[PDB]
Amino acid sequence: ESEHFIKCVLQDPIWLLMADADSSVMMTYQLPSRNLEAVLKEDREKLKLLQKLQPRFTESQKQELREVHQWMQTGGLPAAIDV
Amino acid sequence: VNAVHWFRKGLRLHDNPALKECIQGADTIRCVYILDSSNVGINRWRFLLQCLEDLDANLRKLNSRLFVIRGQPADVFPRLFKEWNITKLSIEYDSEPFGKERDAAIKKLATEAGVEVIVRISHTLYDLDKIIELNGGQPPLTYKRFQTLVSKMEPLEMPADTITSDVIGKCMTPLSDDHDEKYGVPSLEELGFDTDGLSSAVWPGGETEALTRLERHLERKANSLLASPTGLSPYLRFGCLSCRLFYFKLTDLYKKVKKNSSPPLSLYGQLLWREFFYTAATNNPRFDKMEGNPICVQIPWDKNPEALAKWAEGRTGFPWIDAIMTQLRQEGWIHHLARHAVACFLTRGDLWISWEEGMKVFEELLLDADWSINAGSWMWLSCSSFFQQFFHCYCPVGFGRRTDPNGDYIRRYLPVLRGFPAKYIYDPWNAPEGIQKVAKCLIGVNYPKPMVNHAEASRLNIERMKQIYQQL
Repeated sequence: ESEHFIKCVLQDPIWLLMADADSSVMMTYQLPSRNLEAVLKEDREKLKLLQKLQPRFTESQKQELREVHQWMQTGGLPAAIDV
Repeated sequence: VNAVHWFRKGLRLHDNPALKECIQGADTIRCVYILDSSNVGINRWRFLLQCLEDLDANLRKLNSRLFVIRGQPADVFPRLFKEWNITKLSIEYDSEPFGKERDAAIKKLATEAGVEVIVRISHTLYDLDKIIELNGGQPPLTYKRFQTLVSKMEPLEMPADTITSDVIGKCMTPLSDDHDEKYGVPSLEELGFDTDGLSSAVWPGGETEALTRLERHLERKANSLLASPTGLSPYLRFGCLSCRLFYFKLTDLYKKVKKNSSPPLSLYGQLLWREFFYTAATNNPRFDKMEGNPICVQIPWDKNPEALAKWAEGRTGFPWIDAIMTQLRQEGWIHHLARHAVACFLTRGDLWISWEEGMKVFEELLLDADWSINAGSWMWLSCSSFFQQFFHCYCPVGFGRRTDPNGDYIRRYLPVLRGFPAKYIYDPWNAPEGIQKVAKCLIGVNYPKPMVNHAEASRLNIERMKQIYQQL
């Protein structure tokens, strides 16, 4: 009854609130061209902090992966990434 | 003595060991559903409300009614214990991290209020913890070891007999009048949803529809990306169809057509794959995140909120990806190959956006996106975890070109491009300026431009992921 603002509202999705889909962005926006060696070198630094946060497995968990992933058996790169 | 069964993820009356155990000798019973987020997520809530109305219709046949209540369970049940003098509280076991701490807190409120709690397993085939103990206290990292474990267990028991006239047995449901408008099932418009332009339900929720689709699905067992009339994945997630009943009717039908009492695990591939992510996430409170996840590779994704908006809303410029998101937004379901197509476009193929962002988009639109299954899939589709062997990324244009060259799926959900021919329906940006005017659709005005060049973006991200795994 005396609930002050009572007309409930359903807000937009998260991706529409966090971002701002310009009516031009919904048509014109295009991702910018990137420098390959520049984006790779910057990822090397950020991967250095994300080094001991990487997944660490035990004895049984490694042999559990080798029966599925050949790159765990060989030590190279996965078949999908190697292109 | 009074009793109350809490419905959450088991909106059905068949194979309900939690519900049937509560009505064994209780004098009173009452089925309660506690209903406590955006605009596009309407097919998700429309599915839920259809299941509750179906659950109430099947309860009406037993001179009972469903009790829908608003609010939080930590605030609702403490007053329902005293206002109804409740002694027994039965719930279906929830193995998900948030569900376990919610159940453990509610039963702590009930045990100190003199209420006994009944817990039964019905949403999963096996006891997930019993599978973890066989592996050595840790859930299996791969689907291969998981299949080896499920064959190392005793066979399942038959599903609990359905609640009927005798299961009740002089057990009155105290449906007093004034029940409607208080404990009734609200509509979409009562939740604040705009249903003026809403179409008819492509996936009608409910227990009756699940058993109907199950019968026709099994009848057709003894290419197209559209919604199949025999789909069961949304009803398995919402609990309208029990996986144990799906299991036994799959076994029994397989023994009849064949003569082999050892069915291969490919027969239950839909259930075991579903059961796998439930086991992999029950002991991982950070399974839906990358940082702090013990089984997720740390990847420095790019933070582009505006690019995520173009992808989620279906305005990327690629008619293949845009047609998948428009079907996902309108129908609430897309094919599994379509899920692999849009996941690569967002994660390890083009946009290089975190899989967590794509997880929350499917969380609102995809009807069969359970917290365990939807989180684990995005890690595998982005090569962030190792549940199953990886696969090459899908080129957006040259993928659906051979599924149908005319672009019938493209013109189906993208009517703005209904005037383009097969040589430009998948690549409208490579179309001449003259053919764009004759179709009443100019690229950049009526239809978005390609938000990224697939040639450079692919080789960009392939080299970035090479640097990641070579560093691991």
